[PDB]
Amino acid sequence: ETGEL
Amino acid sequence: GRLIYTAGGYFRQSLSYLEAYNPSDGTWLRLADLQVPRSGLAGCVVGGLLYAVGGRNNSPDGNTDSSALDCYNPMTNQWSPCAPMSVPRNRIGVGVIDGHIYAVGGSHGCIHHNSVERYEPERDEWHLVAPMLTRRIGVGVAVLNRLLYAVGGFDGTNRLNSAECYYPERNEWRMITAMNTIRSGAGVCVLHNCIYAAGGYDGQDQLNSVERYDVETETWTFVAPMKHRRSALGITVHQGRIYVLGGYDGHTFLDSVECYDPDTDTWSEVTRMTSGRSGVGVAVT
Amino acid sequence: GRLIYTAGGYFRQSLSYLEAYNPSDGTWLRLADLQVPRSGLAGCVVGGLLYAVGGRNNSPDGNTDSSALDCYNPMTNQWSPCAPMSVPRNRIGVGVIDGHIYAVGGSHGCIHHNSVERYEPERDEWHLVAPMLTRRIGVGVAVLNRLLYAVGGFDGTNRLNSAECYYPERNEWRMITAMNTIRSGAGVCVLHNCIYAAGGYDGQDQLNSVERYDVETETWTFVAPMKHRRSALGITVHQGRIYVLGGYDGHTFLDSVECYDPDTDTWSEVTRMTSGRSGVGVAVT
Ligand code: NA
Ligand code: NA
Ligand code: NA
Ligand code: NA
Ligand code: NA
Ligand code: NA
Ligand code: NA
Repeated sequence: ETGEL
Repeated sequence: GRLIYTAGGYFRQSLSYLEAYNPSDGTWLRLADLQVPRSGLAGCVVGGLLYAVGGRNNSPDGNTDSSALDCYNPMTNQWSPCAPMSVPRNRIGVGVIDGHIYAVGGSHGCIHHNSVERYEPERDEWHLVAPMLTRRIGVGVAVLNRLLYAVGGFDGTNRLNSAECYYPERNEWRMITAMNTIRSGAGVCVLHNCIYAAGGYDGQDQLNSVERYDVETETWTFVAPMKHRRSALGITVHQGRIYVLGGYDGHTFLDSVECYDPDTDTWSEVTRMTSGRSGVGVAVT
Repeated sequence: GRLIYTAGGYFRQSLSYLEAYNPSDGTWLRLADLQVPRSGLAGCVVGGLLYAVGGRNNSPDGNTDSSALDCYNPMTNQWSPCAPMSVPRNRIGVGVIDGHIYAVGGSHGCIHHNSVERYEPERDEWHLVAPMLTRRIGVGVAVLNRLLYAVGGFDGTNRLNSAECYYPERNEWRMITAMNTIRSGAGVCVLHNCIYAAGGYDGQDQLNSVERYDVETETWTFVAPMKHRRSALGITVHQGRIYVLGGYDGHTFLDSVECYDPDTDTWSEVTRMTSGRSGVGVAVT
């Protein structure tokens, strides 16, 4: 949902 | 002439940007950086001051959920710290009622909150109010008829299509009709007496569909989809139109800003952010 | 002719490199890739085989913390899978005692582990031993006098200057003197009967300070700082010297390799990795 790694 | 402010966000790491878009002449201003970078925060305006609430600083060194409330004064181009919330709240939702800021949901580590707290600028104090019926992170919040709506999100196990409504005078929550689509990380806002939910993630795909809730008929209705699917987008209303900013589409961090005209039921691309990012806070003043 | 191996790491995403530095002639070898890219893993050598333990994978579908143990045979230039750990451990620490691999701490999503488990190559199986006193991720591990030391890290709310010591024969942990500096993601190793803690993140900046522990005096002492600040650095000892590889300085992912000479108490840069990265596993064989 946010693309954070 | 009011500006659209966008604060924080994420691209490779959580960001410190504060930028403002002037929709009448298409320009972007670069304002003073946040003191601590964060994504998954929320923005709102009370009394001409901009507030940045919650979020998480995701850096290559590690992650720190935020309980911070920061205040930006457009006249001085200065950020000032305010009283922190009782808990950190990443992927928070915020709404303003009568000059008070409501912070709803969000996560802290393993904890998915259902608690809700209210900030009073005149006293620089937070107080808990009644908790929601569901734990929600990545929840969209809208204010309509002096009630607070919490829409969608993630309860720690499932992504949600449910929504619920807070009654400030009675201090209590009620479920309302569920959306047609499961949406976590949608943009939620109020336009011409309806609640809109744009984009987000349904558990399989980032979404470009948009649906809107009519409180009197109690039904959700799809409107025109956005041109670009997106989750963890920023959203705001300005001069009768909805602006969506950035987000993640499953592969790209978007710099696209789309603008919804409710009269013609169409989206157009109006500008690009100076760089793609997800998880911004957004507000108009 | 023993080589310094570096496996995996992080530059915009988890990496699959395995490369080997020869300090005698200054060349790098490009060896077979990890089958699964990972950052935050640890490396160690037992019986001439290289082991890659734990870490975190970034993939198009999402992020996955790793419970994997993989074995590289330098004779065949081939990786083979071994038995996996009981739990995923990102930002793991590893030490070897009597040919057994100890995996300490690390994280699985929001879970910050205090558990510790032990691998026996001759049986290809893992067993839990006594847990640490403190949850630690980003922990440095060092083996000295057949004891295992866990140094610094992040317990999930605070970055740590504390350290503790594990007694394999008694199967128990005891706290030892705390470091002068808070450090998570430091390089920790043993040289000339002292435990060194180099770099890391103290909660504010990446660090270039180095301190060493003397077990008999029970005190930490600063030595010469590194030229570059770095966190999530790789570290190992080769022929009486400490080598630190890569890491993050707050702005860039370093390719610098520095070498510490304890006789002269100075750091010098001895080579550059083929590309900058942080979060590598490093071993010597
Ligand atoms: Na997040
Ligand atoms: Na990141
Ligand atoms: Na808490
Ligand atoms: Na929870
Ligand atoms: Na795994
Ligand atoms: Na001791
Ligand atoms: Na670190």
